[PDB]
Amino acid sequence: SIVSKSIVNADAEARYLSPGELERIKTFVVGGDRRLRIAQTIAESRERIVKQAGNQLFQKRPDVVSPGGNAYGEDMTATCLRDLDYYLRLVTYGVVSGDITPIEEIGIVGVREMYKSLGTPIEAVAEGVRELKSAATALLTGEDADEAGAYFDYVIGALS
Amino acid sequence: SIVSKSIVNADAEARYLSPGELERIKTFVVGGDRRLRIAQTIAESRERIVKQAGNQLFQKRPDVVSPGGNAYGEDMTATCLRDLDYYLRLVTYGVVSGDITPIEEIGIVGVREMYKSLGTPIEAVAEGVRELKSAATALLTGEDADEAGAYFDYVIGALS
Amino acid sequence: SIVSKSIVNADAEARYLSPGELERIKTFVVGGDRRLRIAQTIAESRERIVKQAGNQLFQKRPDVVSPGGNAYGEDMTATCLRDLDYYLRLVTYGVVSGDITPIEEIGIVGVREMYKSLGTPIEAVAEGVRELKSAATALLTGEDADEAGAYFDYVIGALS
Amino acid sequence: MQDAITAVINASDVQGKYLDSSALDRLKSYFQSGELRVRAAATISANSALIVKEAVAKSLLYSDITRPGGNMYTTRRYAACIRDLEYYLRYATYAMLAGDTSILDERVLNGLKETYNSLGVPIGATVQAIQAIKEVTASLVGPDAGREMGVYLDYISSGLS
Amino acid sequence: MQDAITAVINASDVQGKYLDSSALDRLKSYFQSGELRVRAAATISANSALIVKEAVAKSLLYSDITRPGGNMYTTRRYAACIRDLEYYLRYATYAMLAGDTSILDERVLNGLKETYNSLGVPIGATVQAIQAIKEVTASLVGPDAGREMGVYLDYISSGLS
Amino acid sequence: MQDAITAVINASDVQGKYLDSSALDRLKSYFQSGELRVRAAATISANSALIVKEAVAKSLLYSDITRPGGNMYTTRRYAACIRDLEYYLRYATYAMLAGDTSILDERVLNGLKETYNSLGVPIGATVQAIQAIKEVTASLVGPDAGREMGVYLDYISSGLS
Ligand SMILES: *[C@H](C)[C@H]1/C(=C/c2[nH]c(/C=C3N=C(/C=C4\NC(=O)C(CC)=C4C)C(C)=C\3CCC(=O)O)c(CCC(=O)O)c2C)NC(=O)[C@@H]1C
Ligand SMILES: *[C@H](C)[C@H]1/C(=C/c2[nH]c(/C=C3N=C(/C=C4\NC(=O)C(CC)=C4C)C(C)=C\3CCC(=O)O)c(CCC(=O)O)c2C)NC(=O)[C@@H]1C
Ligand SMILES: *[C@H](C)[C@H]1/C(=C/c2[nH]c(/C=C3N=C(/C=C4\NC(=O)C(CC)=C4C)C(C)=C\3CCC(=O)O)c(CCC(=O)O)c2C)NC(=O)[C@@H]1C
Ligand SMILES: *[C@H](C)[C@H]1/C(=C/c2[nH]c(/C=C3N=C(/C=C4\NC(=O)C(CC)=C4C)C(C)=C\3CCC(=O)O)c(CCC(=O)O)c2C)NC(=O)[C@@H]1C
Ligand SMILES: *[C@H](C)[C@H]1/C(=C/c2[nH]c(/C=C3N=C(/C=C4\NC(=O)C(CC)=C4C)C(C)=C\3CCC(=O)O)c(CCC(=O)O)c2C)NC(=O)[C@@H]1C
Ligand SMILES: *[C@H](C)[C@H]1/C(=C/c2[nH]c(/C=C3N=C(/C=C4\NC(=O)C(CC)=C4C)C(C)=C\3CCC(=O)O)c(CCC(=O)O)c2C)NC(=O)[C@@H]1C
Repeated sequence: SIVSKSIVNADAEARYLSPGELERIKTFVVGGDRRLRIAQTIAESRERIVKQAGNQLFQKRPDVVSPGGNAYGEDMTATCLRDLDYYLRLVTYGVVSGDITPIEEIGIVGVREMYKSLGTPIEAVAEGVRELKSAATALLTGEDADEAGAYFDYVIGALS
Repeated sequence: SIVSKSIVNADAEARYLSPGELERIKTFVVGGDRRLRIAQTIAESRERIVKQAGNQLFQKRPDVVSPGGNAYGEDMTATCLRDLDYYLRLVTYGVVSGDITPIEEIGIVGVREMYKSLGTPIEAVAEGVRELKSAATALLTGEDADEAGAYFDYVIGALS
Repeated sequence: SIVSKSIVNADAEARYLSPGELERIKTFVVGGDRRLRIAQTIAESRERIVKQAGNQLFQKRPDVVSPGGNAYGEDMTATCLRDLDYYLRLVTYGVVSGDITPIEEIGIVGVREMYKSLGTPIEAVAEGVRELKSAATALLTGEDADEAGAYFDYVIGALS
Repeated sequence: MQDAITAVINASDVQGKYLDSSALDRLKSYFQSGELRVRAAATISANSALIVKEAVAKSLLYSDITRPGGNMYTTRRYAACIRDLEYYLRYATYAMLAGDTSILDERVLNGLKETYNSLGVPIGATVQAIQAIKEVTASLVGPDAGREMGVYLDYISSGLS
Repeated sequence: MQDAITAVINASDVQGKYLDSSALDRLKSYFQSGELRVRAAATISANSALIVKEAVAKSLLYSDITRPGGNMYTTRRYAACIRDLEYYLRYATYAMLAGDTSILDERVLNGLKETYNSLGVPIGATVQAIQAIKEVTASLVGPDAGREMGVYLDYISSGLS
Repeated sequence: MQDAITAVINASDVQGKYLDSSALDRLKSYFQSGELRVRAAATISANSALIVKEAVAKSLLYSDITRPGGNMYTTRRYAACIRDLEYYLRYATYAMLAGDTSILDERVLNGLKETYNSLGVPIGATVQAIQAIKEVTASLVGPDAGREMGVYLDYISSGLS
């Protein structure tokens, strides 16, 4: 988060936090609730968000789900939608900490190497997260939608 | 010393000392006695010196011992003369080794840090050494005096 | 050999062996027999080769075996001939592995410091290996002579 | 290194759960005390050189330590001691703003209790001195934040005790 | 890093001996096993991605290890684990070609067991994946070359225990 | 490293006092022995190659140590060992000048035994070689300066054991 990031820099320069790094921490915390709210709004419609994304994903790309595609079968489509749940959970983590280190350390570093051998087409995973993005920002107000949306796009770009 | 120094030069180039270094060692070792007499005369009169140089230091920087001064109060002036006595000792160490190394590792590296945190005026410590120089060379004549004085300078210069 | 050399290359690049490297392994391996033949014939006449190389050598190096010489005396001349047997054995290790990594590690690295402290004229040991060369190759037929001879050439050049 | 925000994120990630009801509470109350920690992190910075200078006095002064043969003797060692006092003060502040001791564990205490005993630093002294930092700093910020700085400074002492 | 040929040479040099007939025979056989080695390594190379894949599939997927809380959780550790399996496979085929395990001891097992114990990496599970790799590769390389790959894959996991 | 001079100074500073008469005496004894040390060094320098050759031929070359398999076997190890002796002679010659053994602890002995141990370098034979160097240098340097060099050659020696 912004707090640990400032600690990191100030420590690399053997110094106390600058007035600028303190203002930011003040402001990042003062907006804490805003963040929590956003996370809860998503977390509480977990299922609604995930299943919709699945529906859309599947229509735009009926491949992955036809015989021969990574998610064909019920077990298999279920593991796919489980993976979309994971990413939706990692998004709330970022929108909560206003930082992308968590999305990174958990679902980004090594993801291409993971899916590549899993035989999963990763362009498609990004697709799903895109639907996730719209299904979720659909339930948010304006500002809150801009915020949640940023973390969705980061994940998207990283998976595509 | 001039022995330990040339051994380093040699070790660095993986060779035996040069005729020049061995010769320089012979000249140094030969005059070792004189250096001992010099340090001896100074030790013997350490109490004259430190007390005399102390009065001159006050008559020039009367503030130091005045109220809100760093050395106000017998307790405190006591410590101030102790430091002049510390530096008069380190000076004899250089004279005998003809090496400045021992003054540094004992009372020069980190001095500013120390005096700063004790609230002592470093420029005032310097002239106390300038006074010490005067009360000590006083007992010395000639070359014996130029020798000691050179080290007093080094200390004075490293404290200013 | 070419096996470990090829592995070392591939491992540095963190890859599997190239098709070129595998081809060479095959070529080197298929010809393994011929090489063992050579080691074999050299070994079976080791006594005659050295003894004969030692004669022609002292015949041209009468100064090495005459008073004051390094190999003067039956105890010295004996060891001298034993060094010749040493290098002969080393050459067979080279031919077999088709590599000089063995000759190098066993009798080349530090060879000049070694002989200079024993007070032995290296040139002389190089000329000795020239004697071992013709004596051995002579015992081989055709191209087997040009094979074994390249290693003798290696040791010769290393000893001068 | 890690702050409370990540600490909570991770505790839930290890279970594959979304922010837990309890995690939101934990998180939220960390946000609320954010401004106090910043205010305190400011005065400690503005009075760091002073905090140490006073602590050394009520603690490492006129004892056997600074005389010839003790561990503070020589302007080299004396300086080295004060330096270490600054690290604890600054790192305690870092740890206080983060609400996590990981930065102390990673950048301060690691193979420190050893290094000390190796160079023969007088552990019990460095702790009596630290304690002085807690009191001196406490009087400037307040037992409210002094309360929390005490918890962290004590945390470095124990890493030595 | 040694070769079989070099291993044989050093064994006799420590004895100051010329290559003897049984020693020559050792080399003869290494040579005779040459093309079979430089071939199994060919197919292996071409199916290295597939081999590790079938090995993970039959070995680790869908279990405690992959779910939140296992050592194969996070894409980070998943890749890190696939990577290790690609390493063992490659280094095992290197050794095979050499007919000597020196490579594994130098480039592979040096300090591995600790390095894993300090990271919470499951020794028995990683060994299970090594069982799977041994199995998939043998089913591509043929029975003879399969046991030849089993000696080196065994040398690795057994070097973890 | 440190001279005997600096060695005396430090022993006094640790007591916070100016140089005692007993301290001046150590100093006087070092100064008056300078010519002897320099003259010894000059000789040990112009004869370092001969001193090593003779000590090798008189200690090590009367042992089995070079028969293949030997620790002194192979041209590489032969030179490696000759090089160590050279180091001993030079640094012992570094120490004698200095009248202090700090250079030996800092530049020659630190982790020397452990390295030899994990290398199989025999400590018994090295010690015997060093003593041969002690003896061969004494014959060139004289009995007086010979004894002084022995002190330092012995020191290295009794540091590996
Ligand atoms: C859905 C949008 C797509 C899809 C998914 C799919 N995934 C798998 C299998 C796995 N997925 C993961 C994913 C993760 N592991 C992690 O640690 C993280 C970070 C939190 C992620 C995202 C893993 C580990 C597996 C392995 C199985 C397991 O859970 O242990 C499958 C099954 C593959 C198989 O048959 O073995 C599928 C189908 N597939 C698609 O086509 C969509 C585009
Ligand atoms: C005198 C010319 C001036 C002066 C001196 C003064 N010094 C102190 C306190 C200390 N001085 C030292 C100095 C050294 N320690 C060393 O090891 C060496 C190397 C030989 C030196 C030079 C130290 C360590 C102290 C700390 C006290 C202690 O011994 O523990 C004081 C006291 C400060 C106080 O209130 O605690 C004073 C007054 N002050 C002046 O104003 C003169 C110009
Ligand atoms: C002061 C209260 C006491 C004291 C301190 C003292 N410390 C040292 C030397 C070192 N201290 C450290 C510690 C750190 N270095 C760091 O970078 C960090 C944060 C990342 C810490 C905690 C280290 C590494 C050293 C050694 C290296 C160096 O000298 O800087 C000394 C010097 C000891 C010596 O003999 O050289 C001293 C004196 N000593 C006391 O007596 C006080 C009670
Ligand atoms: C897979 C079957 C299991 C598994 C593996 C796993 N390994 C690590 C981390 C490391 N592995 C090594 C080993 C090597 N590195 C090398 O370069 C070589 C030679 C080419 C070898 C043999 C090392 C050094 C590490 C640590 C450094 C690093 O991460 O790269 C991890 C990571 C653990 C972590 O990030 O905390 C994992 C997960 N884990 C399993 O659950 C499987 C049973
Ligand atoms: C013969 C052609 C010439 C010659 C030889 C000679 N050599 C020595 C003594 C030694 N030679 C070696 C050589 C090796 N040791 C090894 O490990 C290897 C690698 C396989 C080699 C080549 C060694 C170690 C010695 C030392 C004694 C020992 O056997 O350990 C001598 C003796 C010298 C002396 O007594 O001073 C001689 C005479 N000398 C010649 O002039 C020929 C040209
Ligand atoms: C000779 C009397 C005996 C002997 C010696 C021998 N030493 C080594 C290897 C090493 N020796 C050292 C020692 C030093 N290196 C230095 O820079 C200095 C200067 C202070 C010293 C004293 C080191 C570090 C090594 C290892 C690194 C290297 O190999 O260079 C060997 C080699 C052993 C091997 O297997 O390769 C040998 C043979 N051996 C004997 O049998 C004599 C009794």
